[PDB]
Amino acid sequence: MIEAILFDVNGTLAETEELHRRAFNETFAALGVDWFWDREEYRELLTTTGGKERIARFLRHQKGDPAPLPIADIHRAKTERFVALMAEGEIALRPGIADLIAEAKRAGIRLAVATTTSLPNVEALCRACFGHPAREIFDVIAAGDMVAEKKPSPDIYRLALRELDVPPERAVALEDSLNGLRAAKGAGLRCIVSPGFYTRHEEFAGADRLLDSFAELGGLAGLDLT
Ligand SMILES: O=C(COP(=O)(O)O)[C@@H](O)[C@H](O)COP(=O)(O)O
Ligand SMILES: [Mg+2]
Repeated sequence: MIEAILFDVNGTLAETEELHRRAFNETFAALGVDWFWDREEYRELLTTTGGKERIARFLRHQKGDPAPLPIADIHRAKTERFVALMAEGEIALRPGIADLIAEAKRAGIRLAVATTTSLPNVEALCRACFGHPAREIFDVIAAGDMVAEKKPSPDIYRLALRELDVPPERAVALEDSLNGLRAAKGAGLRCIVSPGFYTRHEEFAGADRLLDSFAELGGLAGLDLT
């Protein structure tokens, strides 16, 4: 029925994108460039997953300061800032997530992360939100540049499934975004979508369930869809 649950990270485990946006903007300020992404701009840029990819897209169009460093270096600084901001301890898990995970663990169900985000962010979020290193919560962590093409490419889900050794028909993905749903479906997975601030405007055609809150699953029971 379900032998594994695969979780997206940003927008799914926790509402994190405003902290990402802060970490980007503060990094840009610290580099002495005039770049600044407000919510309207960030909503658009969020359709490109991966922070390096997002910076690259922004730089193709923007008419402010030229990049002073390679994008990888800008993004590495932004990651360090995000890890630091996460440690402060303001971020909570989305409703239903903590209970679902604890319930899955009691039931012996294997858990993965499949995310476009940088690996240190996963670690930082798990310390802050669960109080544990990521590998104590998730049996498999597929993140960041572990694949060459990010969501909507299914590669990150295919990596996670290969490491889980669970066929997709015995697993399910939880996502918040359209590119996430596309990726999970591309790996042959049932996908439960609950959007947030930045993704509620999207069309979720093909989602197995579209929910206002992951608490609406009622835990493990709600996962085993047709
Ligand atoms: O598109 C993304 C969504 O992550 P998820 O797949 O977990 O929803 C990421 O790029 C984050 O916006 C920022 O994280 P990085 O800057 O580390 O890429
Ligand atoms: Mg997400």
